[PDB]
Amino acid sequence: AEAGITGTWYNQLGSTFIVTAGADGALTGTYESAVGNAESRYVLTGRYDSAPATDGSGTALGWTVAWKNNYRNAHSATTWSGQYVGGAEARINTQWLLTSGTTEANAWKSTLVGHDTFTKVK
Amino acid sequence: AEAGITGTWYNQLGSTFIVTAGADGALTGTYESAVGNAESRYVLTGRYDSAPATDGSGTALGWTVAWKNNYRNAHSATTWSGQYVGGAEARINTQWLLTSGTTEANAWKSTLVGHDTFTKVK
Amino acid sequence: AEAGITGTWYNQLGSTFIVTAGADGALTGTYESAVGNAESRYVLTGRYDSAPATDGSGTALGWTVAWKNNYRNAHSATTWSGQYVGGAEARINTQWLLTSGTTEANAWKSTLVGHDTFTKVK
Amino acid sequence: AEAGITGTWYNQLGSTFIVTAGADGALTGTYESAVGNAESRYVLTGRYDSAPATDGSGTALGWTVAWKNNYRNAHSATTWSGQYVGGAEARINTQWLLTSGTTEANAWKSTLVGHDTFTKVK
Ligand SMILES: O=C(O)CCCC[C@@H]1SC[C@@H]2NC(=O)N[C@@H]21
Ligand SMILES: O=C(O)CCCC[C@@H]1SC[C@@H]2NC(=O)N[C@@H]21
Ligand SMILES: O=C(O)CCCC[C@@H]1SC[C@@H]2NC(=O)N[C@@H]21
Ligand SMILES: O=C(O)CCCC[C@@H]1SC[C@@H]2NC(=O)N[C@@H]21
Repeated sequence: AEAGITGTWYNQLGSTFIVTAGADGALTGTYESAVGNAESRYVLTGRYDSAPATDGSGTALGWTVAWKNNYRNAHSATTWSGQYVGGAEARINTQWLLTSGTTEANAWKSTLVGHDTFTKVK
Repeated sequence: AEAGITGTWYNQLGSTFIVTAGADGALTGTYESAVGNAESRYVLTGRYDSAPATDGSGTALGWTVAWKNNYRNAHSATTWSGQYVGGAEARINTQWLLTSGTTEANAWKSTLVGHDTFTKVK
Repeated sequence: AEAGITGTWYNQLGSTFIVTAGADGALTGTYESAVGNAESRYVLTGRYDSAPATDGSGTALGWTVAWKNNYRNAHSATTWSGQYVGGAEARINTQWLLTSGTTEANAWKSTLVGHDTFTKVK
Repeated sequence: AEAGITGTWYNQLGSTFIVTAGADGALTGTYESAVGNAESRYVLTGRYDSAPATDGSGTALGWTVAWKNNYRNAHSATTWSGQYVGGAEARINTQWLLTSGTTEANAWKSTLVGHDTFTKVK
C-alpha cells in the first residue's frame, strides 16, 4: 500500500502510468497509452485500500482514465481494477473495462475487457 | 455530460451513489452499497468525457471505490465503467470489476464482474 | 436444470436461442443474433450443472457460438456464462465475452464483454 | 484453426486441457483444473472459427466446462473466450467467466472473471 504504489509503472503494451498514492486511499497521476486513439497524457484518479491485510495478500486498487485531453477526445473511459503486490518484483495485476460512448443501439458492443500487468521496470 | 451526471443515483441493488461532475472531467462523491461487506458511505473518485459527441451517443465515465472506511475494511475495490444517457429517463449503464486483495495463490479468483444500472429515481 | 432449460429463449436484443439440455450436462441448439455481423442460425454447444443444489440456487451453465455459418464468417466467438433460474418467470442471466480474431498488435482490443437476460417469452 | 488446436495444452495455473477440433468448428475434450473445487477431469465442449482470415490474425474460439463430474459437483461453470495463434510458439489467449449457481440475493457476486494463456509446452 501507500509508499510502494507511488511512482512510474509500465505495462506490457508500453503504456506508462505515474501515480501518487495519498495517505488516505487516493490515487492521482497521469496515463500515457501506447495503443489506441490516445496521444500524450491523460489524467487518472482512483482509490486503493490504505489498510491492507498479516498477511502477505495484495492491496486492492482501481483507477479511471477518460480518453479526452487537449489533443484528442476518444469518447471513452477505462477503469482498471486489480491489486498491488510489493517485493523485489512488485507489480500491479489488473483487469480493465474500456467503455466507448455509443448510441443505444450499439451499446451491446460498447465495452472491451482486457488485463494489464504493470511493473516498475519496463 | 457535466450538469446531468451530478446528483443522487440508485441502482437495482438499492445502492446509492452521490456524485458531482466537475467542469473538466472529474467525478467525486460517496457510495453506499446495499450489499456486501460494507457499511455506510465510501469515497469514490472517477472521470467522465466532458466533451461527448452530434449526436445522440452516451457519455463515457468510470469511477472507483476502495471498500475501506471508518467502520469496515473489506480489502477490495470496485471500478464501474459505463456511459451516461440523459433524457426523460436518464440512466448510467455500467459493468463493474470488484477485486479483492488475495495471496498470489488465490489471485485467479480475486475478481468478480457484474453490471449495474443507475437511475435518478429508485 | 435439465427439463426446464430446453426450449426457445429470447434476450433483450431480440436474439433467439433454442437449446436441448441432455441428461448428463450437455447443451446443444442454435443461436440467431438480432445484432452484429451475423445472419440466420449458428450452432452452439455448452454444458450445465445437471445436479444443481436444497436449495433455491440457480443452475450454472455456459455455451459458445463461433460466428461462422454458410452465409457469413465474422471470425469471432461468443461464450455466455450464467445461471438458469426456473419458476413462474424462468430466466437465464448471463455475462458474455465476444472475442474477435486479431493480429497480435490489436489483441488488446479483441474482446467485448456484455450481459444478456433470456426469457421464454419475448 | 483445425489441425493446430487439437492436442494437450497447459495454462499458467498448471491446468490441462485436451481438445480435438473437428472439421466443422466443434471442440471437444476434457479439462483438469489445477486449482479450485475440482478433482480429476471434466468434459468440455466448444466451437472455433474453422475458416479464419490473409492474414496473420488469430482464430476465435470458446469452450465451456460445468464443474460436475463423478467426484465433485462445484455447481459452477466456466467459459473461456479467446483466440488461437499458431506458429513456433502457438498459444491460446483467453479471458474466462466462472459463474456459480447462487440464490437471487447473492447473484451479484456469482461471477469471477480472469484470463488464462495456454501453451503446448508447460
Ligand atoms: O482508443 C481509446 O479508446 C483510447 C485508448 C485506450 C487504450 C487502452 S486502455 C487499456 C489498454 N492498456 C493500455 O495501456 N492501453 C490500452
Ligand atoms: O463486499 C465487498 O467487497 C464490498 C461491497 C461490494 C459491493 C458491490 S460493488 C458492485 C455491486 N453494486 C453495488 O452497489 N454493490 C455491489
Ligand atoms: O458481430 C459479430 O461478431 C457476430 C454477432 C455477435 C452478436 C452478439 S453475441 C452477444 C450479444 N447478444 C446477442 O444476442 N447478440 C450480440
Ligand atoms: O472452483 C470451482 O468452481 C471449479 C474450478 C474452477 C477452476 C478455474 S476455471 C478458470 C481458472 N483456470 C483454471 O484452469 N482453473 C481455474
